[PDB]
Amino acid sequence: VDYKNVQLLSQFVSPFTGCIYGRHITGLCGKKQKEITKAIKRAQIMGFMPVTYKDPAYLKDPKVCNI
Amino acid sequence: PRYELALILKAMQRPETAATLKRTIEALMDRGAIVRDLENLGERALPYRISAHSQQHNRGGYFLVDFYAPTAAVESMVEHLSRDIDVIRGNIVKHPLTQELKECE
Amino acid sequence: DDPPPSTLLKDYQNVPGIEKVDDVVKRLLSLEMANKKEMLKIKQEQFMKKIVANPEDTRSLEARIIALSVKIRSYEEHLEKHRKDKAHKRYLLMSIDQRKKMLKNLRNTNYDVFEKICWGLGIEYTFPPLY
Amino acid sequence: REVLQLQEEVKNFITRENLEARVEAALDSRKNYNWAITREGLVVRP
Amino acid sequence: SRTVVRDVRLISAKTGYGVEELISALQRSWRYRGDVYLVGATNAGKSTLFNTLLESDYCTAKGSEAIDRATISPWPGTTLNLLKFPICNPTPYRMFHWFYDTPG
Amino acid sequence: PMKGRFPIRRTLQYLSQGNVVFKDSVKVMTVNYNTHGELGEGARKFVFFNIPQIQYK
RNA sequence: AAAAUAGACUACGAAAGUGGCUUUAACAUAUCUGAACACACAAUAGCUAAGACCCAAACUGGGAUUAGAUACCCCACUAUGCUUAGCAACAGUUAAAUCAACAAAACUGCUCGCCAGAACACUACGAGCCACAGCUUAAAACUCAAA
Ligand SMILES: [Mg+2]
Ligand SMILES: [Mg+2]
Ligand SMILES: [Mg+2]
Repeated sequence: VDYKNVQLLSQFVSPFTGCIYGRHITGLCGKKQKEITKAIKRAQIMGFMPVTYKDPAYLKDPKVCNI
Repeated sequence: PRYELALILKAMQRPETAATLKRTIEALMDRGAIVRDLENLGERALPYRISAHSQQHNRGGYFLVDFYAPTAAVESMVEHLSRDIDVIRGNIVKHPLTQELKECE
Repeated sequence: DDPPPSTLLKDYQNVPGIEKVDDVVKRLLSLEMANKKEMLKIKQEQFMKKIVANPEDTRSLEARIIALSVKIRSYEEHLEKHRKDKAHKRYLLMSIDQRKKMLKNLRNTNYDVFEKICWGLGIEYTFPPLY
Repeated sequence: REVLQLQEEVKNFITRENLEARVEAALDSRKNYNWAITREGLVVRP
Repeated sequence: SRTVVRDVRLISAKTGYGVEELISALQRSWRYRGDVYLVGATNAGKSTLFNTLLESDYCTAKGSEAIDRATISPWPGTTLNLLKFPICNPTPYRMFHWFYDTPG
Repeated sequence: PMKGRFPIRRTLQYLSQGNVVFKDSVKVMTVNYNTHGELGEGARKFVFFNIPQIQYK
């Protein structure tokens, strides 16, 4: 899980608010949940990922979240 | 150790982008670094408007500079990036490849 | 004194053909481009060669004393800059206490090795106060 | 093996000699670090 | 005006009983400003009190040794050389002067 | 009840059950024993049970 | 300045405590018990010096209200909230009748500290501050058959 892979990290945020999903929604084991969380924050603060919304270019990727 | 510099440069014409890239890599080598690769991720619209050097940016070029630097270099390089006017945002991280995959089986 | 920055890392010092190598790879494989922990490992390896009879045996009391001594040197170097780091102050004071305990045990068990340790690491053993 | 890998790798490093040429080559190339994951755990290359 | 008795305080210079409370009383009021003149009779025990008060926070010490801390001066208009040490003004005079032993 | 393991050791009957009365030559007994190690078990027991009797006599 | 989501996580730290990102240092110890008196921390009161003052706010003023108004609403502004510097443990057991009750199922071993009626009772002979009239500061006797 890399902070530059914004496509993968956008598969774990809310399309309308940009909030990160929890493990009850994502289904990840807690360690990979922590990796995804830290990567998302790193990307957001380093100017790679939007924070208040999901980047529209990635709205049509496979839905891996149970929401 | 091994570091990665993620660089967000100002949306400029090719000669000036080349000049800025040469300048930053020259600074890296001046502070004792061995630059390994330089990769261009592309020119793209910023996720959000970024204010730097009294100018508002909505577009920027993304570059990656892989290098090996002595540990004391990092801080100095950060200061230099704070002074270069063509850089919206530079961040130095420990290279992801050094962090070896944990054995989660 | 610290090891020279040009010294190779402990793990890249016995690899065959390391002397037939380009200068750039030597720099990549030196203490110049590693964090402080490799320099401390090199210090420990040097002291183990200089003091103990069997440098490979690491479970001996003398080995533990040398390791704690290099750790204590690291803590003092750290606290020289972060004067208000109370956690590392606690760690330094504790580590000094256990090194004193190990020195007492070594003195009571092996006096020759005790003298060698005290000379090699520049440690002045002092008897505890009575009250 | 690590040392030999570095023997081969150090050849293609950006020195101060081939600086400008590699800078221009980077400006004439684009790399992509984006890939997607499916519910089947398969990497969907862009 | 006429002689006015402000306080009556029992002390014992040998055991230092009441000396510290005396210092506190002297350093707490507006009216105890200025020079102190330690009058008394011969066997009153003046010298012991002078030695006690000399080695205390009451004195503005510049050195530790009691030889230099106290100075000898001739009494004005006479040749009677007597000891003296400099004292502090009481506390109220910083928010908003010499000691003297006289012949017994 | 009486405190400690094996309180019978602290009874004059046990203390006088000792049968070692040293000749007049013996002045000092030093007893070197190891707290751990099976080979010294008896020695440890010697310290626990019979030293009080030897000293009493 | 302080850190929504993750966090339905329960990790790090001796404790208090720590949850924005990056980088640099960095997370003692191969048996246990053992400090009022040693060294580090930590918290809780109360005063003392200076300093900041957006906002809030005991006290203190002002405005409106029944028929002792709203103690309660509104305005203004203090102390203060801020910033410095100071004053039972440890190892093993679940076998037994577990089992005064109530809590929190009972146990052993080993060590330290502490406990032998009400009574951590009451009382100012006095002492300090004060300076004629007030404030602060106590143990013991004594008594009882209770508590
Ligand atoms: Mg202990
Ligand atoms: Mg206000
Ligand atoms: Mg204890």
